Amino acid sequence: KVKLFRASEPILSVLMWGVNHTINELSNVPVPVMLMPDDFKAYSKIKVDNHLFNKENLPSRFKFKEYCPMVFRNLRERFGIDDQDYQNSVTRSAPINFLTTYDRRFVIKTVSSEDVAEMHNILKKYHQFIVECHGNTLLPQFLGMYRLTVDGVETYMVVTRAVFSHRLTVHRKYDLKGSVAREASDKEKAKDLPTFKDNDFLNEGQKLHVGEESKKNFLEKLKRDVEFLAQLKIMDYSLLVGIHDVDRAEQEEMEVEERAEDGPGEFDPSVDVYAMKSHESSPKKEVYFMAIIDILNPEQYSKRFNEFMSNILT
Amino acid sequence: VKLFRASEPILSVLMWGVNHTINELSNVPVPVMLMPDDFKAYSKIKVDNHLFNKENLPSRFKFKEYCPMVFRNLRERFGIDDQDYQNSVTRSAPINRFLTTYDRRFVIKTVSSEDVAEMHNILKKYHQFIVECHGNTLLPQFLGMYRLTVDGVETYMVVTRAVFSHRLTVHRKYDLKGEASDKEKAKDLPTFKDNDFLNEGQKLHVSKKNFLEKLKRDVEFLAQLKIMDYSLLVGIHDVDRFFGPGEFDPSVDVYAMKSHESSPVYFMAIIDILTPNPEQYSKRFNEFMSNI
Ligand SMILES: Nc1ncnc2c1ncn2[C@@H]1O[C@H](COP(=O)(O)O)[C@@H](O)[C@H]1O
Ligand SMILES: Nc1ncnc2c1ncn2[C@@H]1O[C@H](COP(=O)(O)O)[C@@H](O)[C@H]1O
Ligand SMILES: Nc1ncnc2c1ncn2[C@@H]1O[C@H](COP(=O)(O)O)[C@@H](O)[C@H]1O
Repeated sequence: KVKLFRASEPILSVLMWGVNHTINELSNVPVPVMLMPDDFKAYSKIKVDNHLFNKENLPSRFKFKEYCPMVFRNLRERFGIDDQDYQNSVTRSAPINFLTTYDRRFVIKTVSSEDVAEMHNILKKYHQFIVECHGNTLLPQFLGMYRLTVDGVETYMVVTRAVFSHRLTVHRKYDLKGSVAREASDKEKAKDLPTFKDNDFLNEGQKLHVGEESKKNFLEKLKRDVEFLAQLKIMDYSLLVGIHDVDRAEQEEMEVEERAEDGPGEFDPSVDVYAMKSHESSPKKEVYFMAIIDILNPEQYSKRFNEFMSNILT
Repeated sequence: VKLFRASEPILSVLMWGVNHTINELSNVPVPVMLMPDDFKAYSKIKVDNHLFNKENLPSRFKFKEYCPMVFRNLRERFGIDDQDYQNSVTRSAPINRFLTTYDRRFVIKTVSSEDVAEMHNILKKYHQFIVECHGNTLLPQFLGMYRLTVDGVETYMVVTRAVFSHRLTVHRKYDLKGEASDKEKAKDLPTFKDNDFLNEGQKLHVSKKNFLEKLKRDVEFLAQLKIMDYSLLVGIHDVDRFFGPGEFDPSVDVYAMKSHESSPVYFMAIIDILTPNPEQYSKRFNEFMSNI
């Protein structure tokens, strides 16, 4: 029951402390019929000074600001994330790393003041857009926005649902825009899990085999989402593409158990929300994770971007 | 769901405060011993809530808890569970500056800046003493001490275990020191004094052997601390005027004593000891008390 907020860096402990603290407060705050325009200009601020006390893991002094907390609670509900689960993923053990919760469910990115600014501008429209699509979207699902202060330095963070599966392993990833001229630098290509780009993707004849029912529901999301990004005049985002090779993982698992001594391709679509199985007619048995990232030629992109993503599938 | 709904925002800040600090403490490992820094420690939290959660709480306020490790240890030495303490302050607004939790278990006195300084002054020796008497004493049992800042105004408070039962009711008080005013002598709860008590030649029939042995070591300890002006709060519950009458849980009503057989319930403890002849006040109080 006892949380120590132990982390490799103080910032992280403060993060764990803040999510823990703010989620508990929300738990005493009745759940509103609807949201109100002020909820979109609201915030919580807490400043801690702990003298000669409770300093094993937390600094004596820090600040924690949560943006628009009523809105993000409701956003969580819409995306079917229970506050307690969220709270636990962040607090049970330090996030890892751009961070991930220890259980790989939530991404936590550090962002700009301008990003936080941009979140506010698009927030009323984004909330409404999440409602009229019932949370069915390739877009980032935003769960919280925070400003931490440690040693008088301010850090902004945005929490999202993870694109990749919290269990299944990604063996190959791309970041796609659709033009110009994009590839992975010999630097990247020589990393463990290179972020490949379009020309890399096109250049390798890469195709994803998902089957018609899935392809249609995916393309119908992509269409609505990217029109929304066009309306909001947003630009330069990407389609994160993760590929899981089922047989490869099973072998990797087997090699993992043998070493220790000295089911495959399955995922819960309620948790691994961006994941699609490969069509039974696929070369390899694969699992794909696809979503739009980095939303923080306007109507052009919409078309440029959309036509491309549409050609990845079969 | 805890709303911290209360008449005064200061009562809401208090409920929020006790709730927050008790939760925080539940993530703090209980140490093998208190350290000298624990007697110089505090928690401070400043809250600034724009357009949020303002139904019962102010939007801006401060809450400071003095020496939280020491007072949590004091709670344990007084056999009070943290979560019960939290529940008592927090489920419903403290009641009736002098307060009790809605369930009558704990008293909440506003005090002065100098009181808080006096408490810091005596705390180590007060702790050492509670350790030594194994919690058995008529002194006030200090459970927490706090400073609230609301509308830019600081308020200090000291939480104690109640003298009077939180169940059984009282029909007569006494404030013995070794008399009552007119406008007072009309109150529903008449706070009599030594003279009123002698006047009616009353003497609680009792135990008195141990009770007095206790009261003695207590007042000798107040003496060595050069403290004075404290009284003995005495309560009287009429039996005659589910649960039976005269029935109480000694582990909760810790000061309560049922009347002897040969006589025609008494609650008794020492109160108000943050006041500052000391050795002197001691015997006037002890010698006088040893009479009733
Ligand atoms: N309610 C708001 N509406 C629009 N922009 C905001 C709001 N709150 C903060 N920002 C912007 O977000 C960035 C960080 O804000 P601050 O929380 O004051 O550090 C700055 O660019 C602010 O102007
Ligand atoms: N929501 C997400 N889930 C998983 N990986 C991400 C997510 N967002 C970004 N990334 C990856 O993390 C890094 C951050 O992107 P960038 O904005 O280019 O620094 C890149 O390597 C991305 O491939
Ligand atoms: N069932 C299998 N499927 C694919 N590759 C395998 C399999 N078993 C062994 N290998 C590969 O054979 C090499 C030796 O494997 P091991 O038998 O674990 O020494 C490794 O490269 C394994 O990945």
